[PDB]
Amino acid sequence: GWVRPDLGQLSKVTKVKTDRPLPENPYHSRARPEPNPVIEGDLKPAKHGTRFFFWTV
Amino acid sequence: MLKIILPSLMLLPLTWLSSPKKTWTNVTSYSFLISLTSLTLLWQTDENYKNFSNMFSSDPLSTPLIILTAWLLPLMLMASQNHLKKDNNVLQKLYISMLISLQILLIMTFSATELIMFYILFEATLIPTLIIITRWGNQTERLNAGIYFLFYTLIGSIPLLIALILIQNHVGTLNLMILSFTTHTLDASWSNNLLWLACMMAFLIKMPLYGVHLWLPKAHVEAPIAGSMILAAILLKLGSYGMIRISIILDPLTKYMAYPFILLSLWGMIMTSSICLRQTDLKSLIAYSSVSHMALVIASIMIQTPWSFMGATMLMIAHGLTSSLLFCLANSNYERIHSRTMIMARGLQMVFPLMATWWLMASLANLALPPSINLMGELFITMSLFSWSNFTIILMGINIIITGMYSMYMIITTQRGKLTNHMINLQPSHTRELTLMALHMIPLILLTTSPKLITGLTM
Ligand SMILES: CCCCCCCCCCCCO[C@@H]1O[C@H](CO)[C@@H](O[C@H]2O[C@H](CO)[C@@H](O)[C@H](O)[C@H]2O)[C@H](O)[C@H]1O
Ligand SMILES: CCCCCCCCCCCCO[C@@H]1O[C@H](CO)[C@@H](O[C@H]2O[C@H](CO)[C@@H](O)[C@H](O)[C@H]2O)[C@H](O)[C@H]1O
Ligand SMILES: CCCCCCCCCCCCO[C@@H]1O[C@H](CO)[C@@H](O[C@H]2O[C@H](CO)[C@@H](O)[C@H](O)[C@H]2O)[C@H](O)[C@H]1O
Repeated sequence: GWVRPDLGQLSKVTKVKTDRPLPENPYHSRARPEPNPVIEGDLKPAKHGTRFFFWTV
Repeated sequence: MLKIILPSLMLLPLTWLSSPKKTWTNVTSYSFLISLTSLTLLWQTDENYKNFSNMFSSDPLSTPLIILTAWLLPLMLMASQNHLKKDNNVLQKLYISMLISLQILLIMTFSATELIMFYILFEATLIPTLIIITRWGNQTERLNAGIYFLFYTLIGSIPLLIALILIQNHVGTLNLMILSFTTHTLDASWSNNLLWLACMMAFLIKMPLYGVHLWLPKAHVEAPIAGSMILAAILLKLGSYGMIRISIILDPLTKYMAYPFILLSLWGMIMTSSICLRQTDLKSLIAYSSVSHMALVIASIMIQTPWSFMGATMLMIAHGLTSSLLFCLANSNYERIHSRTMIMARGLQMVFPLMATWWLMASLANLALPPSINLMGELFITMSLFSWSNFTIILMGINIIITGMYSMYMIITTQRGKLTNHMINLQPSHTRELTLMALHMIPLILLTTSPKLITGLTM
């Protein structure tokens, strides 16, 4: 009763059902290091201006 | 100060936009009216200095210098007017511009409230001054005098720039009031000794200190008249003004680091005074006279006593007016015989009796005749130097004797004896030449009646 698969059928991507648990850390990776904390606030003008030597503004 | 500065910035458009026949009248009229406005600084009814903004501020040290600068601009215009009459119009306006630019920078230099701002202005003055000496000087040696003037200053000034940056990288600021009220004693380590020389050699070269003074007799002997007037009257006092301002942050290293420089000044001044006895060039005799007066100013600042500062401030203003008067007088002969040799023209009192009176009064100011403020300086510097140590009176006694000889020898040689009768081109003194001398001498006499105005910070 065997039917030969047509052209293209063996190269299809099928879905397989299994009761094996899904691995969650397949790469055995560590914890990613924390990001540098962000700085909160709205911009205000620079205090006393550029503060460049004797320039006032 | 922006009411002394902005109107002065307007003498530049006024120089260029004025008519060819009005440039010299217009600019010299408004220069006087600018030196009148600078008298507002003298309205000091309290013990607090005038702070006008974050940039500028006037003290009892920076006010006499500021005013002397503003008053000198109209004087230099009249001095430069007869030896520029043959130049086309743009050259005159370009000469007037370089003199104004030197007055604007000099006023900003004395009114600056921060050391870095002082330094930049204190370096910018080389440009108009190098242009003046070189472009409008007379002899071939003016090219070598511009180099000597430019690179004595710059070599000394690079370490000062380094030291000023170190001060700010450590203290956080260069404001002169803050550095005064937060000054910390320095350790006597070998690094601070170099910080001291770094902060001082720039100003000690500009005085000039003995040894490193060969730029001054070169610059003077070849600059046009207004080049010598500003040099001898203001630019030398940039050194003195700087040392007073920055020596507050250098304690206690001045108690020992100063010995080499008190000794070069005290001994150096005798070497320079004795040179004036054998100096064959009249413009050169005065230039060494300046070196020997600034020696006392260096010596008195290095000992930091209320009297020594007071004497040096008076001698700074007194020398400013006196040396300028001498250079103008020597120029008056030079613009007749085109020779600087002192012995070439003799017996000039016979044909210039009035100009021979100004010679006598300038010469008497130079040898510090009481009660002129020239003596008050010399006298209060001697008093302080005596307290510092008692044997300095030996060297100051000598220098006072030599100072009489070359002052009168200057007068006896050129104004007395027989007339050099072959000089048929001795024209009568111009009204312009005589006004120039009256403008030097009248303030000097007035300041003697009111010495309070030039006692400086300590008194
Ligand atoms: C910080 C202060 C500001 C500093 C400003 C620097 C100013 C420039 C200094 C360099 C000198 C400028 O150079 C100067 O150029 C002018 C015209 O441009 C020349 O002027 C002269 O010669 C040229 C032709 O030879 C004519 O067009 C001119 O009318 C005549 O007066 C001067 O002979 C020269 O000395
Ligand atoms: C303590 C700090 C002080 C340090 C001061 C150092 C300042 C340095 C000044 C640089 C001087 C450069 O000096 C330069 O060379 C010599 C110096 O004699 C001058 O030249 C002059 O003398 C030389 C002799 O050697 C001749 O060849 C030349 O014809 C003549 O003009 C140059 O015209 C000048 O441009
Ligand atoms: C011929 C030109 C002469 C050059 C003159 C220049 C002025 C001299 C400046 C003083 C010498 C250097 O002064 C130097 O200052 C620095 C910081 O500024 C300090 O030096 C030290 O700084 C910090 C600590 O402060 C250390 O981490 C560092 O390792 C070290 O360099 C010392 O104070 C002195 O070593």
